[PDB]
Amino acid sequence: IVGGYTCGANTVPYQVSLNSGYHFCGGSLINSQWVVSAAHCYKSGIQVRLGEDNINVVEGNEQFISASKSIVHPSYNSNTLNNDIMLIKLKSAASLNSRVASISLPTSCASAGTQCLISGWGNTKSSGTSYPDVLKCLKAPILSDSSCKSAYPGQITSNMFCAGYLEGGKDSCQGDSGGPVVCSGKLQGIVSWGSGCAQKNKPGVYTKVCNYVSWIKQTIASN
Amino acid sequence: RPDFCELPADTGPCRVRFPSFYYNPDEKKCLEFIYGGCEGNANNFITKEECESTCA
Ligand SMILES: [Ca+2]
Repeated sequence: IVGGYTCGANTVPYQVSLNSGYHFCGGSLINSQWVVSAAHCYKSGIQVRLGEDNINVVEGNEQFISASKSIVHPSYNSNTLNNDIMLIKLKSAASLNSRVASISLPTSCASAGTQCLISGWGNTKSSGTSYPDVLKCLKAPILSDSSCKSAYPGQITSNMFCAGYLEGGKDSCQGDSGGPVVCSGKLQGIVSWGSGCAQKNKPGVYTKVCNYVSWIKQTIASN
Repeated sequence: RPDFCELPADTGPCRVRFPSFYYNPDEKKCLEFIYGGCEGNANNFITKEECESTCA
């Protein structure tokens, strides 16, 4: 997250860290045994880290749980990043509490201009590399499809939306993929891709979660 | 040494964290950059050793 602020420990209790040795992606807890992330975050052998704030120091509220299944969307296209969503089942159910809590799935899509909370442990610099110990947060609006398509000609499918600031300075970044975009208490987006970070006219591009709510429900019921 | 050693560091569009190395000609050494996991270019090494071996 570039241009954000320190969230405060466990203030975003649905935020998880995906870990294959080190933190590489975020994700969102949607119930005690399931996590939503990006399909491009797929790895075998992921360990999910819930209740994190400082990912580099065990502080006492964490739950580390192995992924038993990681299910990429069946229409995921790695070339265009169309359908960039993945469901991760936890080997054992998490213990839900005030620091480890699920986030609701949408019951309608969000509209442009709606303010969202985007979070993660990704790079904080638009020019350079600086990874934070603690969870970073960014409030950003959803952008109009025309703005998104103008920034990224021919690249934006109906399963994507842009969020951020066309003037630059405030964006998600590498290390944030798969993490949440929450709007009015609903998971509307997943960190997916962008051209650079926090660059002018290059806003973040996010998987449109409302297009997948049946898939999520059916995948959960089926596994 | 291959032509790609001259290419700029390219994180690519994906927003994953993959620690990587690229050859920087202005500094005449291999430096760290963060690769996002997709696309990018050939100036992209998992190890500093290979980066130096190929480009330095
Ligand atoms: Ca910790």
